[PDB]
Amino acid sequence: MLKQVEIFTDGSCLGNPGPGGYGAILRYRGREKTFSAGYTRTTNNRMELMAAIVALEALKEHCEVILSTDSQYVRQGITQWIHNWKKRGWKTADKKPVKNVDLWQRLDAALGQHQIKWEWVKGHAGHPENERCDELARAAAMNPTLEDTGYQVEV
Amino acid sequence: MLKQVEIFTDGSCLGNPGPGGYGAILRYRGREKTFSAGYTRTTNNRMELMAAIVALEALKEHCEVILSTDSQYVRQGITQWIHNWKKRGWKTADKKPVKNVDLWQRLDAALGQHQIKWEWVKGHAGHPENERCDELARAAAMNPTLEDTGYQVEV
Ligand SMILES: [Zn+2]
Ligand SMILES: [Zn+2]
Repeated sequence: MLKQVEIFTDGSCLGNPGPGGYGAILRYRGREKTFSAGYTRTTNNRMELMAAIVALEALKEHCEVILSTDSQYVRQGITQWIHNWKKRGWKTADKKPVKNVDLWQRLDAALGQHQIKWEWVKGHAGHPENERCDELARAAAMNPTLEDTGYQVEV
Repeated sequence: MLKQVEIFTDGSCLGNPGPGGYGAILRYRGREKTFSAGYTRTTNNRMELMAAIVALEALKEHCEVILSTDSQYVRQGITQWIHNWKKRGWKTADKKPVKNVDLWQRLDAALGQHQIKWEWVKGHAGHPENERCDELARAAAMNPTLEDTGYQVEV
């Protein structure tokens, strides 16, 4: 069996678009690693993707990963959109580029390395690791230091 | 003096995108009138715009409108970007069409018809008519009968 790892992710955004941040925890046999960063103009959806991206990309070997997130956007993409995107050349049915394609592909690239068990939590209440990642994400959205270069401004 | 009228608006969407509806209430000196409709695949933000559009377009003369909504998206658009969009011709700084431009332009056309005084409510508790609009909108989302022809599918 592969090294099993727990990943917790969340994102936060003050607007749409607006200052935003992501939070992520990577735990292996008790030891924890935290990821967070804040951006001056982004979306909640993109922060939810970045949190999963940066945690998965930290993995230095093939792993069995339990990925816990309350993002409805990540759930709807993984369970409902990604298959059609793969067989469509990463375009919509109308043959147009998909939104946040830069991050969906980067996330899909990290997914191929590992065996992923997604656990879709209801909210962040109750689970301490999921509350800790919203704290990092919300704190980062309140203190942004970077530019989301991949966000194509729609307003 | 202008006829004063109260208008309450809300939207609901079961996905992003997914089935959705809008709910609006028009009130003229105690008397009350409702508007609502459900769409098969739309977004919550587009339903928030539709709610104010349908209620404002129902007025038959110049009015004083107390327009109450809890929509962050509508509030962001009005209080931040509505002036820049007109000055730029409904384009972004990058010379690209703004998101949901079809509904923002239609709302701007209706808003220019009356003297609008917005009341940004913060929640559903303690706001009966706003709560009704959420109920009207959710009922419509549960019984979609129309297609959001202006929604450009992003997935
Ligand atoms: Zn959360
Ligand atoms: Zn509401």
